[PDB]
Parts: sequence; structure tokens; C-alpha cells
Amino acid sequence: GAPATVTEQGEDITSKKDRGVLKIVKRVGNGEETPMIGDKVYVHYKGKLSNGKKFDSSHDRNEPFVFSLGKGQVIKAWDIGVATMKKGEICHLLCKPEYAYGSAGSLPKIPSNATLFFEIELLDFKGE
Ligand SMILES: COc1ccc(OCCN2CC[C@H]3CCC[C@@H](C2=O)N3S(=O)(=O)c2ccc3ncsc3c2)cc1OC
Repeated sequence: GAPATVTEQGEDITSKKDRGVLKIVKRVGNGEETPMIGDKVYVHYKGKLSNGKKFDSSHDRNEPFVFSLGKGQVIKAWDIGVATMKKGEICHLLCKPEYAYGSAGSLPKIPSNATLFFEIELLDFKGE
């Protein structure tokens, strides 16, 4: 399925080239501009654990998830991955725990040492 495919066929987008964050572009977005540090970014997403369980979805809430890029308001994989996206792009990200919740995990659903799968759509980005 999609998690296996990004694991086996994804591109390493980390600066360290340690394969901690792998990406596949599923829908090409608009133009050539990606957001910059500090921009307010609006995304839709769904996350799955490696046991197949969905652990989160903005779609199911009927509102986007909004954060300021590059400020550690989200897991490292998201700051790195969303920074590579164009407006309107949909991607898959496969996130090793060192770029996610590490040994701590995150209650109630994310265990220790969890590799996470996300589908992310970049809806919009704007400077404040
Ligand atoms: C500074 O480094 C951190 C920053 C934030 C952080 O957690 C809070 C931010 N955060 C929660 C929002 C959501 C979408 C952005 C992605 C992700 C998220 O980052 N979740 S998640 O999908 O991995 C997630 C994580 C836990 C969770 N529990 C119930 S639903 C749910 C969803 C954790 C951090 O280190 C572990």
C-alpha cells in the first residue's frame, strides 16, 4: 500500500541524508514557490501508524491545520517536508521516529519509537 511504497520508493529530503524523512509527490502543485520560514501554512492531512491505524485527520474535523513553518510547532518531519511543497501539492511523507515523536511517543495514540505515514495537502501559505 501507500506506506510501503513511500518506504521503498520515496526520496530522502533530509539535510543529513539519513533517510529519516522520505517523500513522494502525489499531486503536483502550482508554480515553483515553496513557503518560507515563519509563514502561516494551511494544510489538510491524515496520519497512519505502522500498524495500519489512522491516528489523526484534519479532513474529519472539517478545518485545516494551521501552523507557522520552521518554528518547531510541529514534528521535525513536517517542518522539513512542508517546506518542500508547492501550493496545491499533495505528498506522502514517511517519518522515522527521530523526525517525529522519538522514544517518548505521544498519548493517546502514538507509541514509542513509531514510524509515521502522512498524506499532506498544502492548501495555502502566507507571510504575516
Ligand atoms: C518541537 O517538536 C515538536 C513539536 C510539536 C509536537 O507535537 C505537537 C504538534 N503536532 C500535533 C498536530 C498534528 C499535525 C502536525 C504534526 C503533528 C504535530 O507536530 N501532529 S500529529 O498528526 O503527528 C498528531 C500527534 C498526536 C496526536 N494525538 C491525538 S491526534 C494527534 C496527532 C511534537 C514535537 O516533538 C515531538
